[PDB]
Amino acid sequence: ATNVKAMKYLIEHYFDNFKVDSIEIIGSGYDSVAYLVNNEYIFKTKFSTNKKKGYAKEKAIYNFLNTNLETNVKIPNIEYSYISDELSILGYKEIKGTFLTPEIYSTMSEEEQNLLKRDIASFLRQMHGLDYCTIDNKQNVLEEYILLRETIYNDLTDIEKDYIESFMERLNATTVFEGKKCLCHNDFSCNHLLLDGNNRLTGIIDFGDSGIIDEYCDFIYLLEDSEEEIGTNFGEDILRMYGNIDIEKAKEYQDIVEEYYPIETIVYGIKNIKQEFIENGRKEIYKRTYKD
Ligand SMILES: CN[C@@H]1[C@@H](O)[C@@H](O[C@@H]2[C@@H](O)[C@H](O[C@H]3O[C@H]([C@@H](C)NC)CC[C@H]3N)[C@@H](N)C[C@H]2N)OC[C@]1(C)O
Ligand SMILES: Nc1nc2c(ncn2[C@@H]2O[C@H](COP(=O)(O)OP(=O)(O)O)[C@@H](O)[C@H]2O)c(=O)[nH]1
Ligand SMILES: [Cl-]
Ligand SMILES: [Mg+2]
Repeated sequence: ATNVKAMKYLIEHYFDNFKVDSIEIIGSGYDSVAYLVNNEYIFKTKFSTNKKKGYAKEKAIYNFLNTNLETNVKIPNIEYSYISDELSILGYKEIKGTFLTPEIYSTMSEEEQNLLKRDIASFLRQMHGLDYCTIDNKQNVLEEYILLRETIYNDLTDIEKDYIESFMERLNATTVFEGKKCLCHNDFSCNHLLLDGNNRLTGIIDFGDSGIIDEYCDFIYLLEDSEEEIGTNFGEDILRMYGNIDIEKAKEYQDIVEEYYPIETIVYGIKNIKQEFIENGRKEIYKRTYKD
């Protein structure tokens, strides 16, 4: 009840004639909280964070996409924004629908599933085809590795160090970063995909990590085999509908990103001074090392 009151205050303070009649927490990330306001608006908010210029880019991307996409699929359209080092708020009309989940997918008929895959391939084809906020993942990883070496690397165990070095060797030998670059959503998982009443794709949210990056990026979660995502076959079928893309390299890219995840988690802990993340990522290295 306290969070909500503070945020109600801040919204009314920064957005003058805006009156909050109702407000509830509708979701969060580790660094942010989203509120549903007057059963009509989403307000995404974040306080003093690592990515100081963060909601600025996300806003620029919504504006660029709302200008240049021709699609029936809805994405946030920013009506309110306040951006500062200490606090950032984006407001838009709530995109209505039901988030895609494995459970829901499994109730869909084969035809419904096909239409959804087609809708997704279609959206991605259009977004990736836009004449275009660069992101270089290889370079980012190298910089993160340098940060590790400068901070906690020497205190890690041999098993941990070997996991990291083995990954860096793979990163150095892969060719998966040498392909097409385009504007990608870059966090394209089923918890960001909204379905209408006929199980068709009706909206997509959270372009907060979006940028000009490897084309393979937008298939990483579609290809993921986990309890949260639909499955590898879902991503394969979409890749086939999308067309003109090397499927084996897309899978290599996903597999490399998945291998990086524990390390990414450690790095997040270091940068944000959150020991819990350092510990979790290290423990995940052991779990993966002993999986057979
Ligand atoms: C763009 N940043 C993404 C971040 O948003 C976050 O992405 C999540 C990603 O973390 C999540 O998958 C991770 O976590 C899954 C599980 C532990 N989630 C609770 C298992 C697979 C593992 N890759 C996906 N199912 C959904 C996806 N939106 O994690 C990876 C990342 C590179 O940091
Ligand atoms: N239905 C719906 N839920 C939304 C919308 N925007 C945000 N959410 C919810 O609140 C979260 C918003 O956080 P998000 O945009 O993904 O920013 P993040 O912190 O970068 O992950 C989502 O996971 C959804 O649960 C929207 O327009 N429609
Ligand atoms: Cl630790
Ligand atoms: Mg999100």
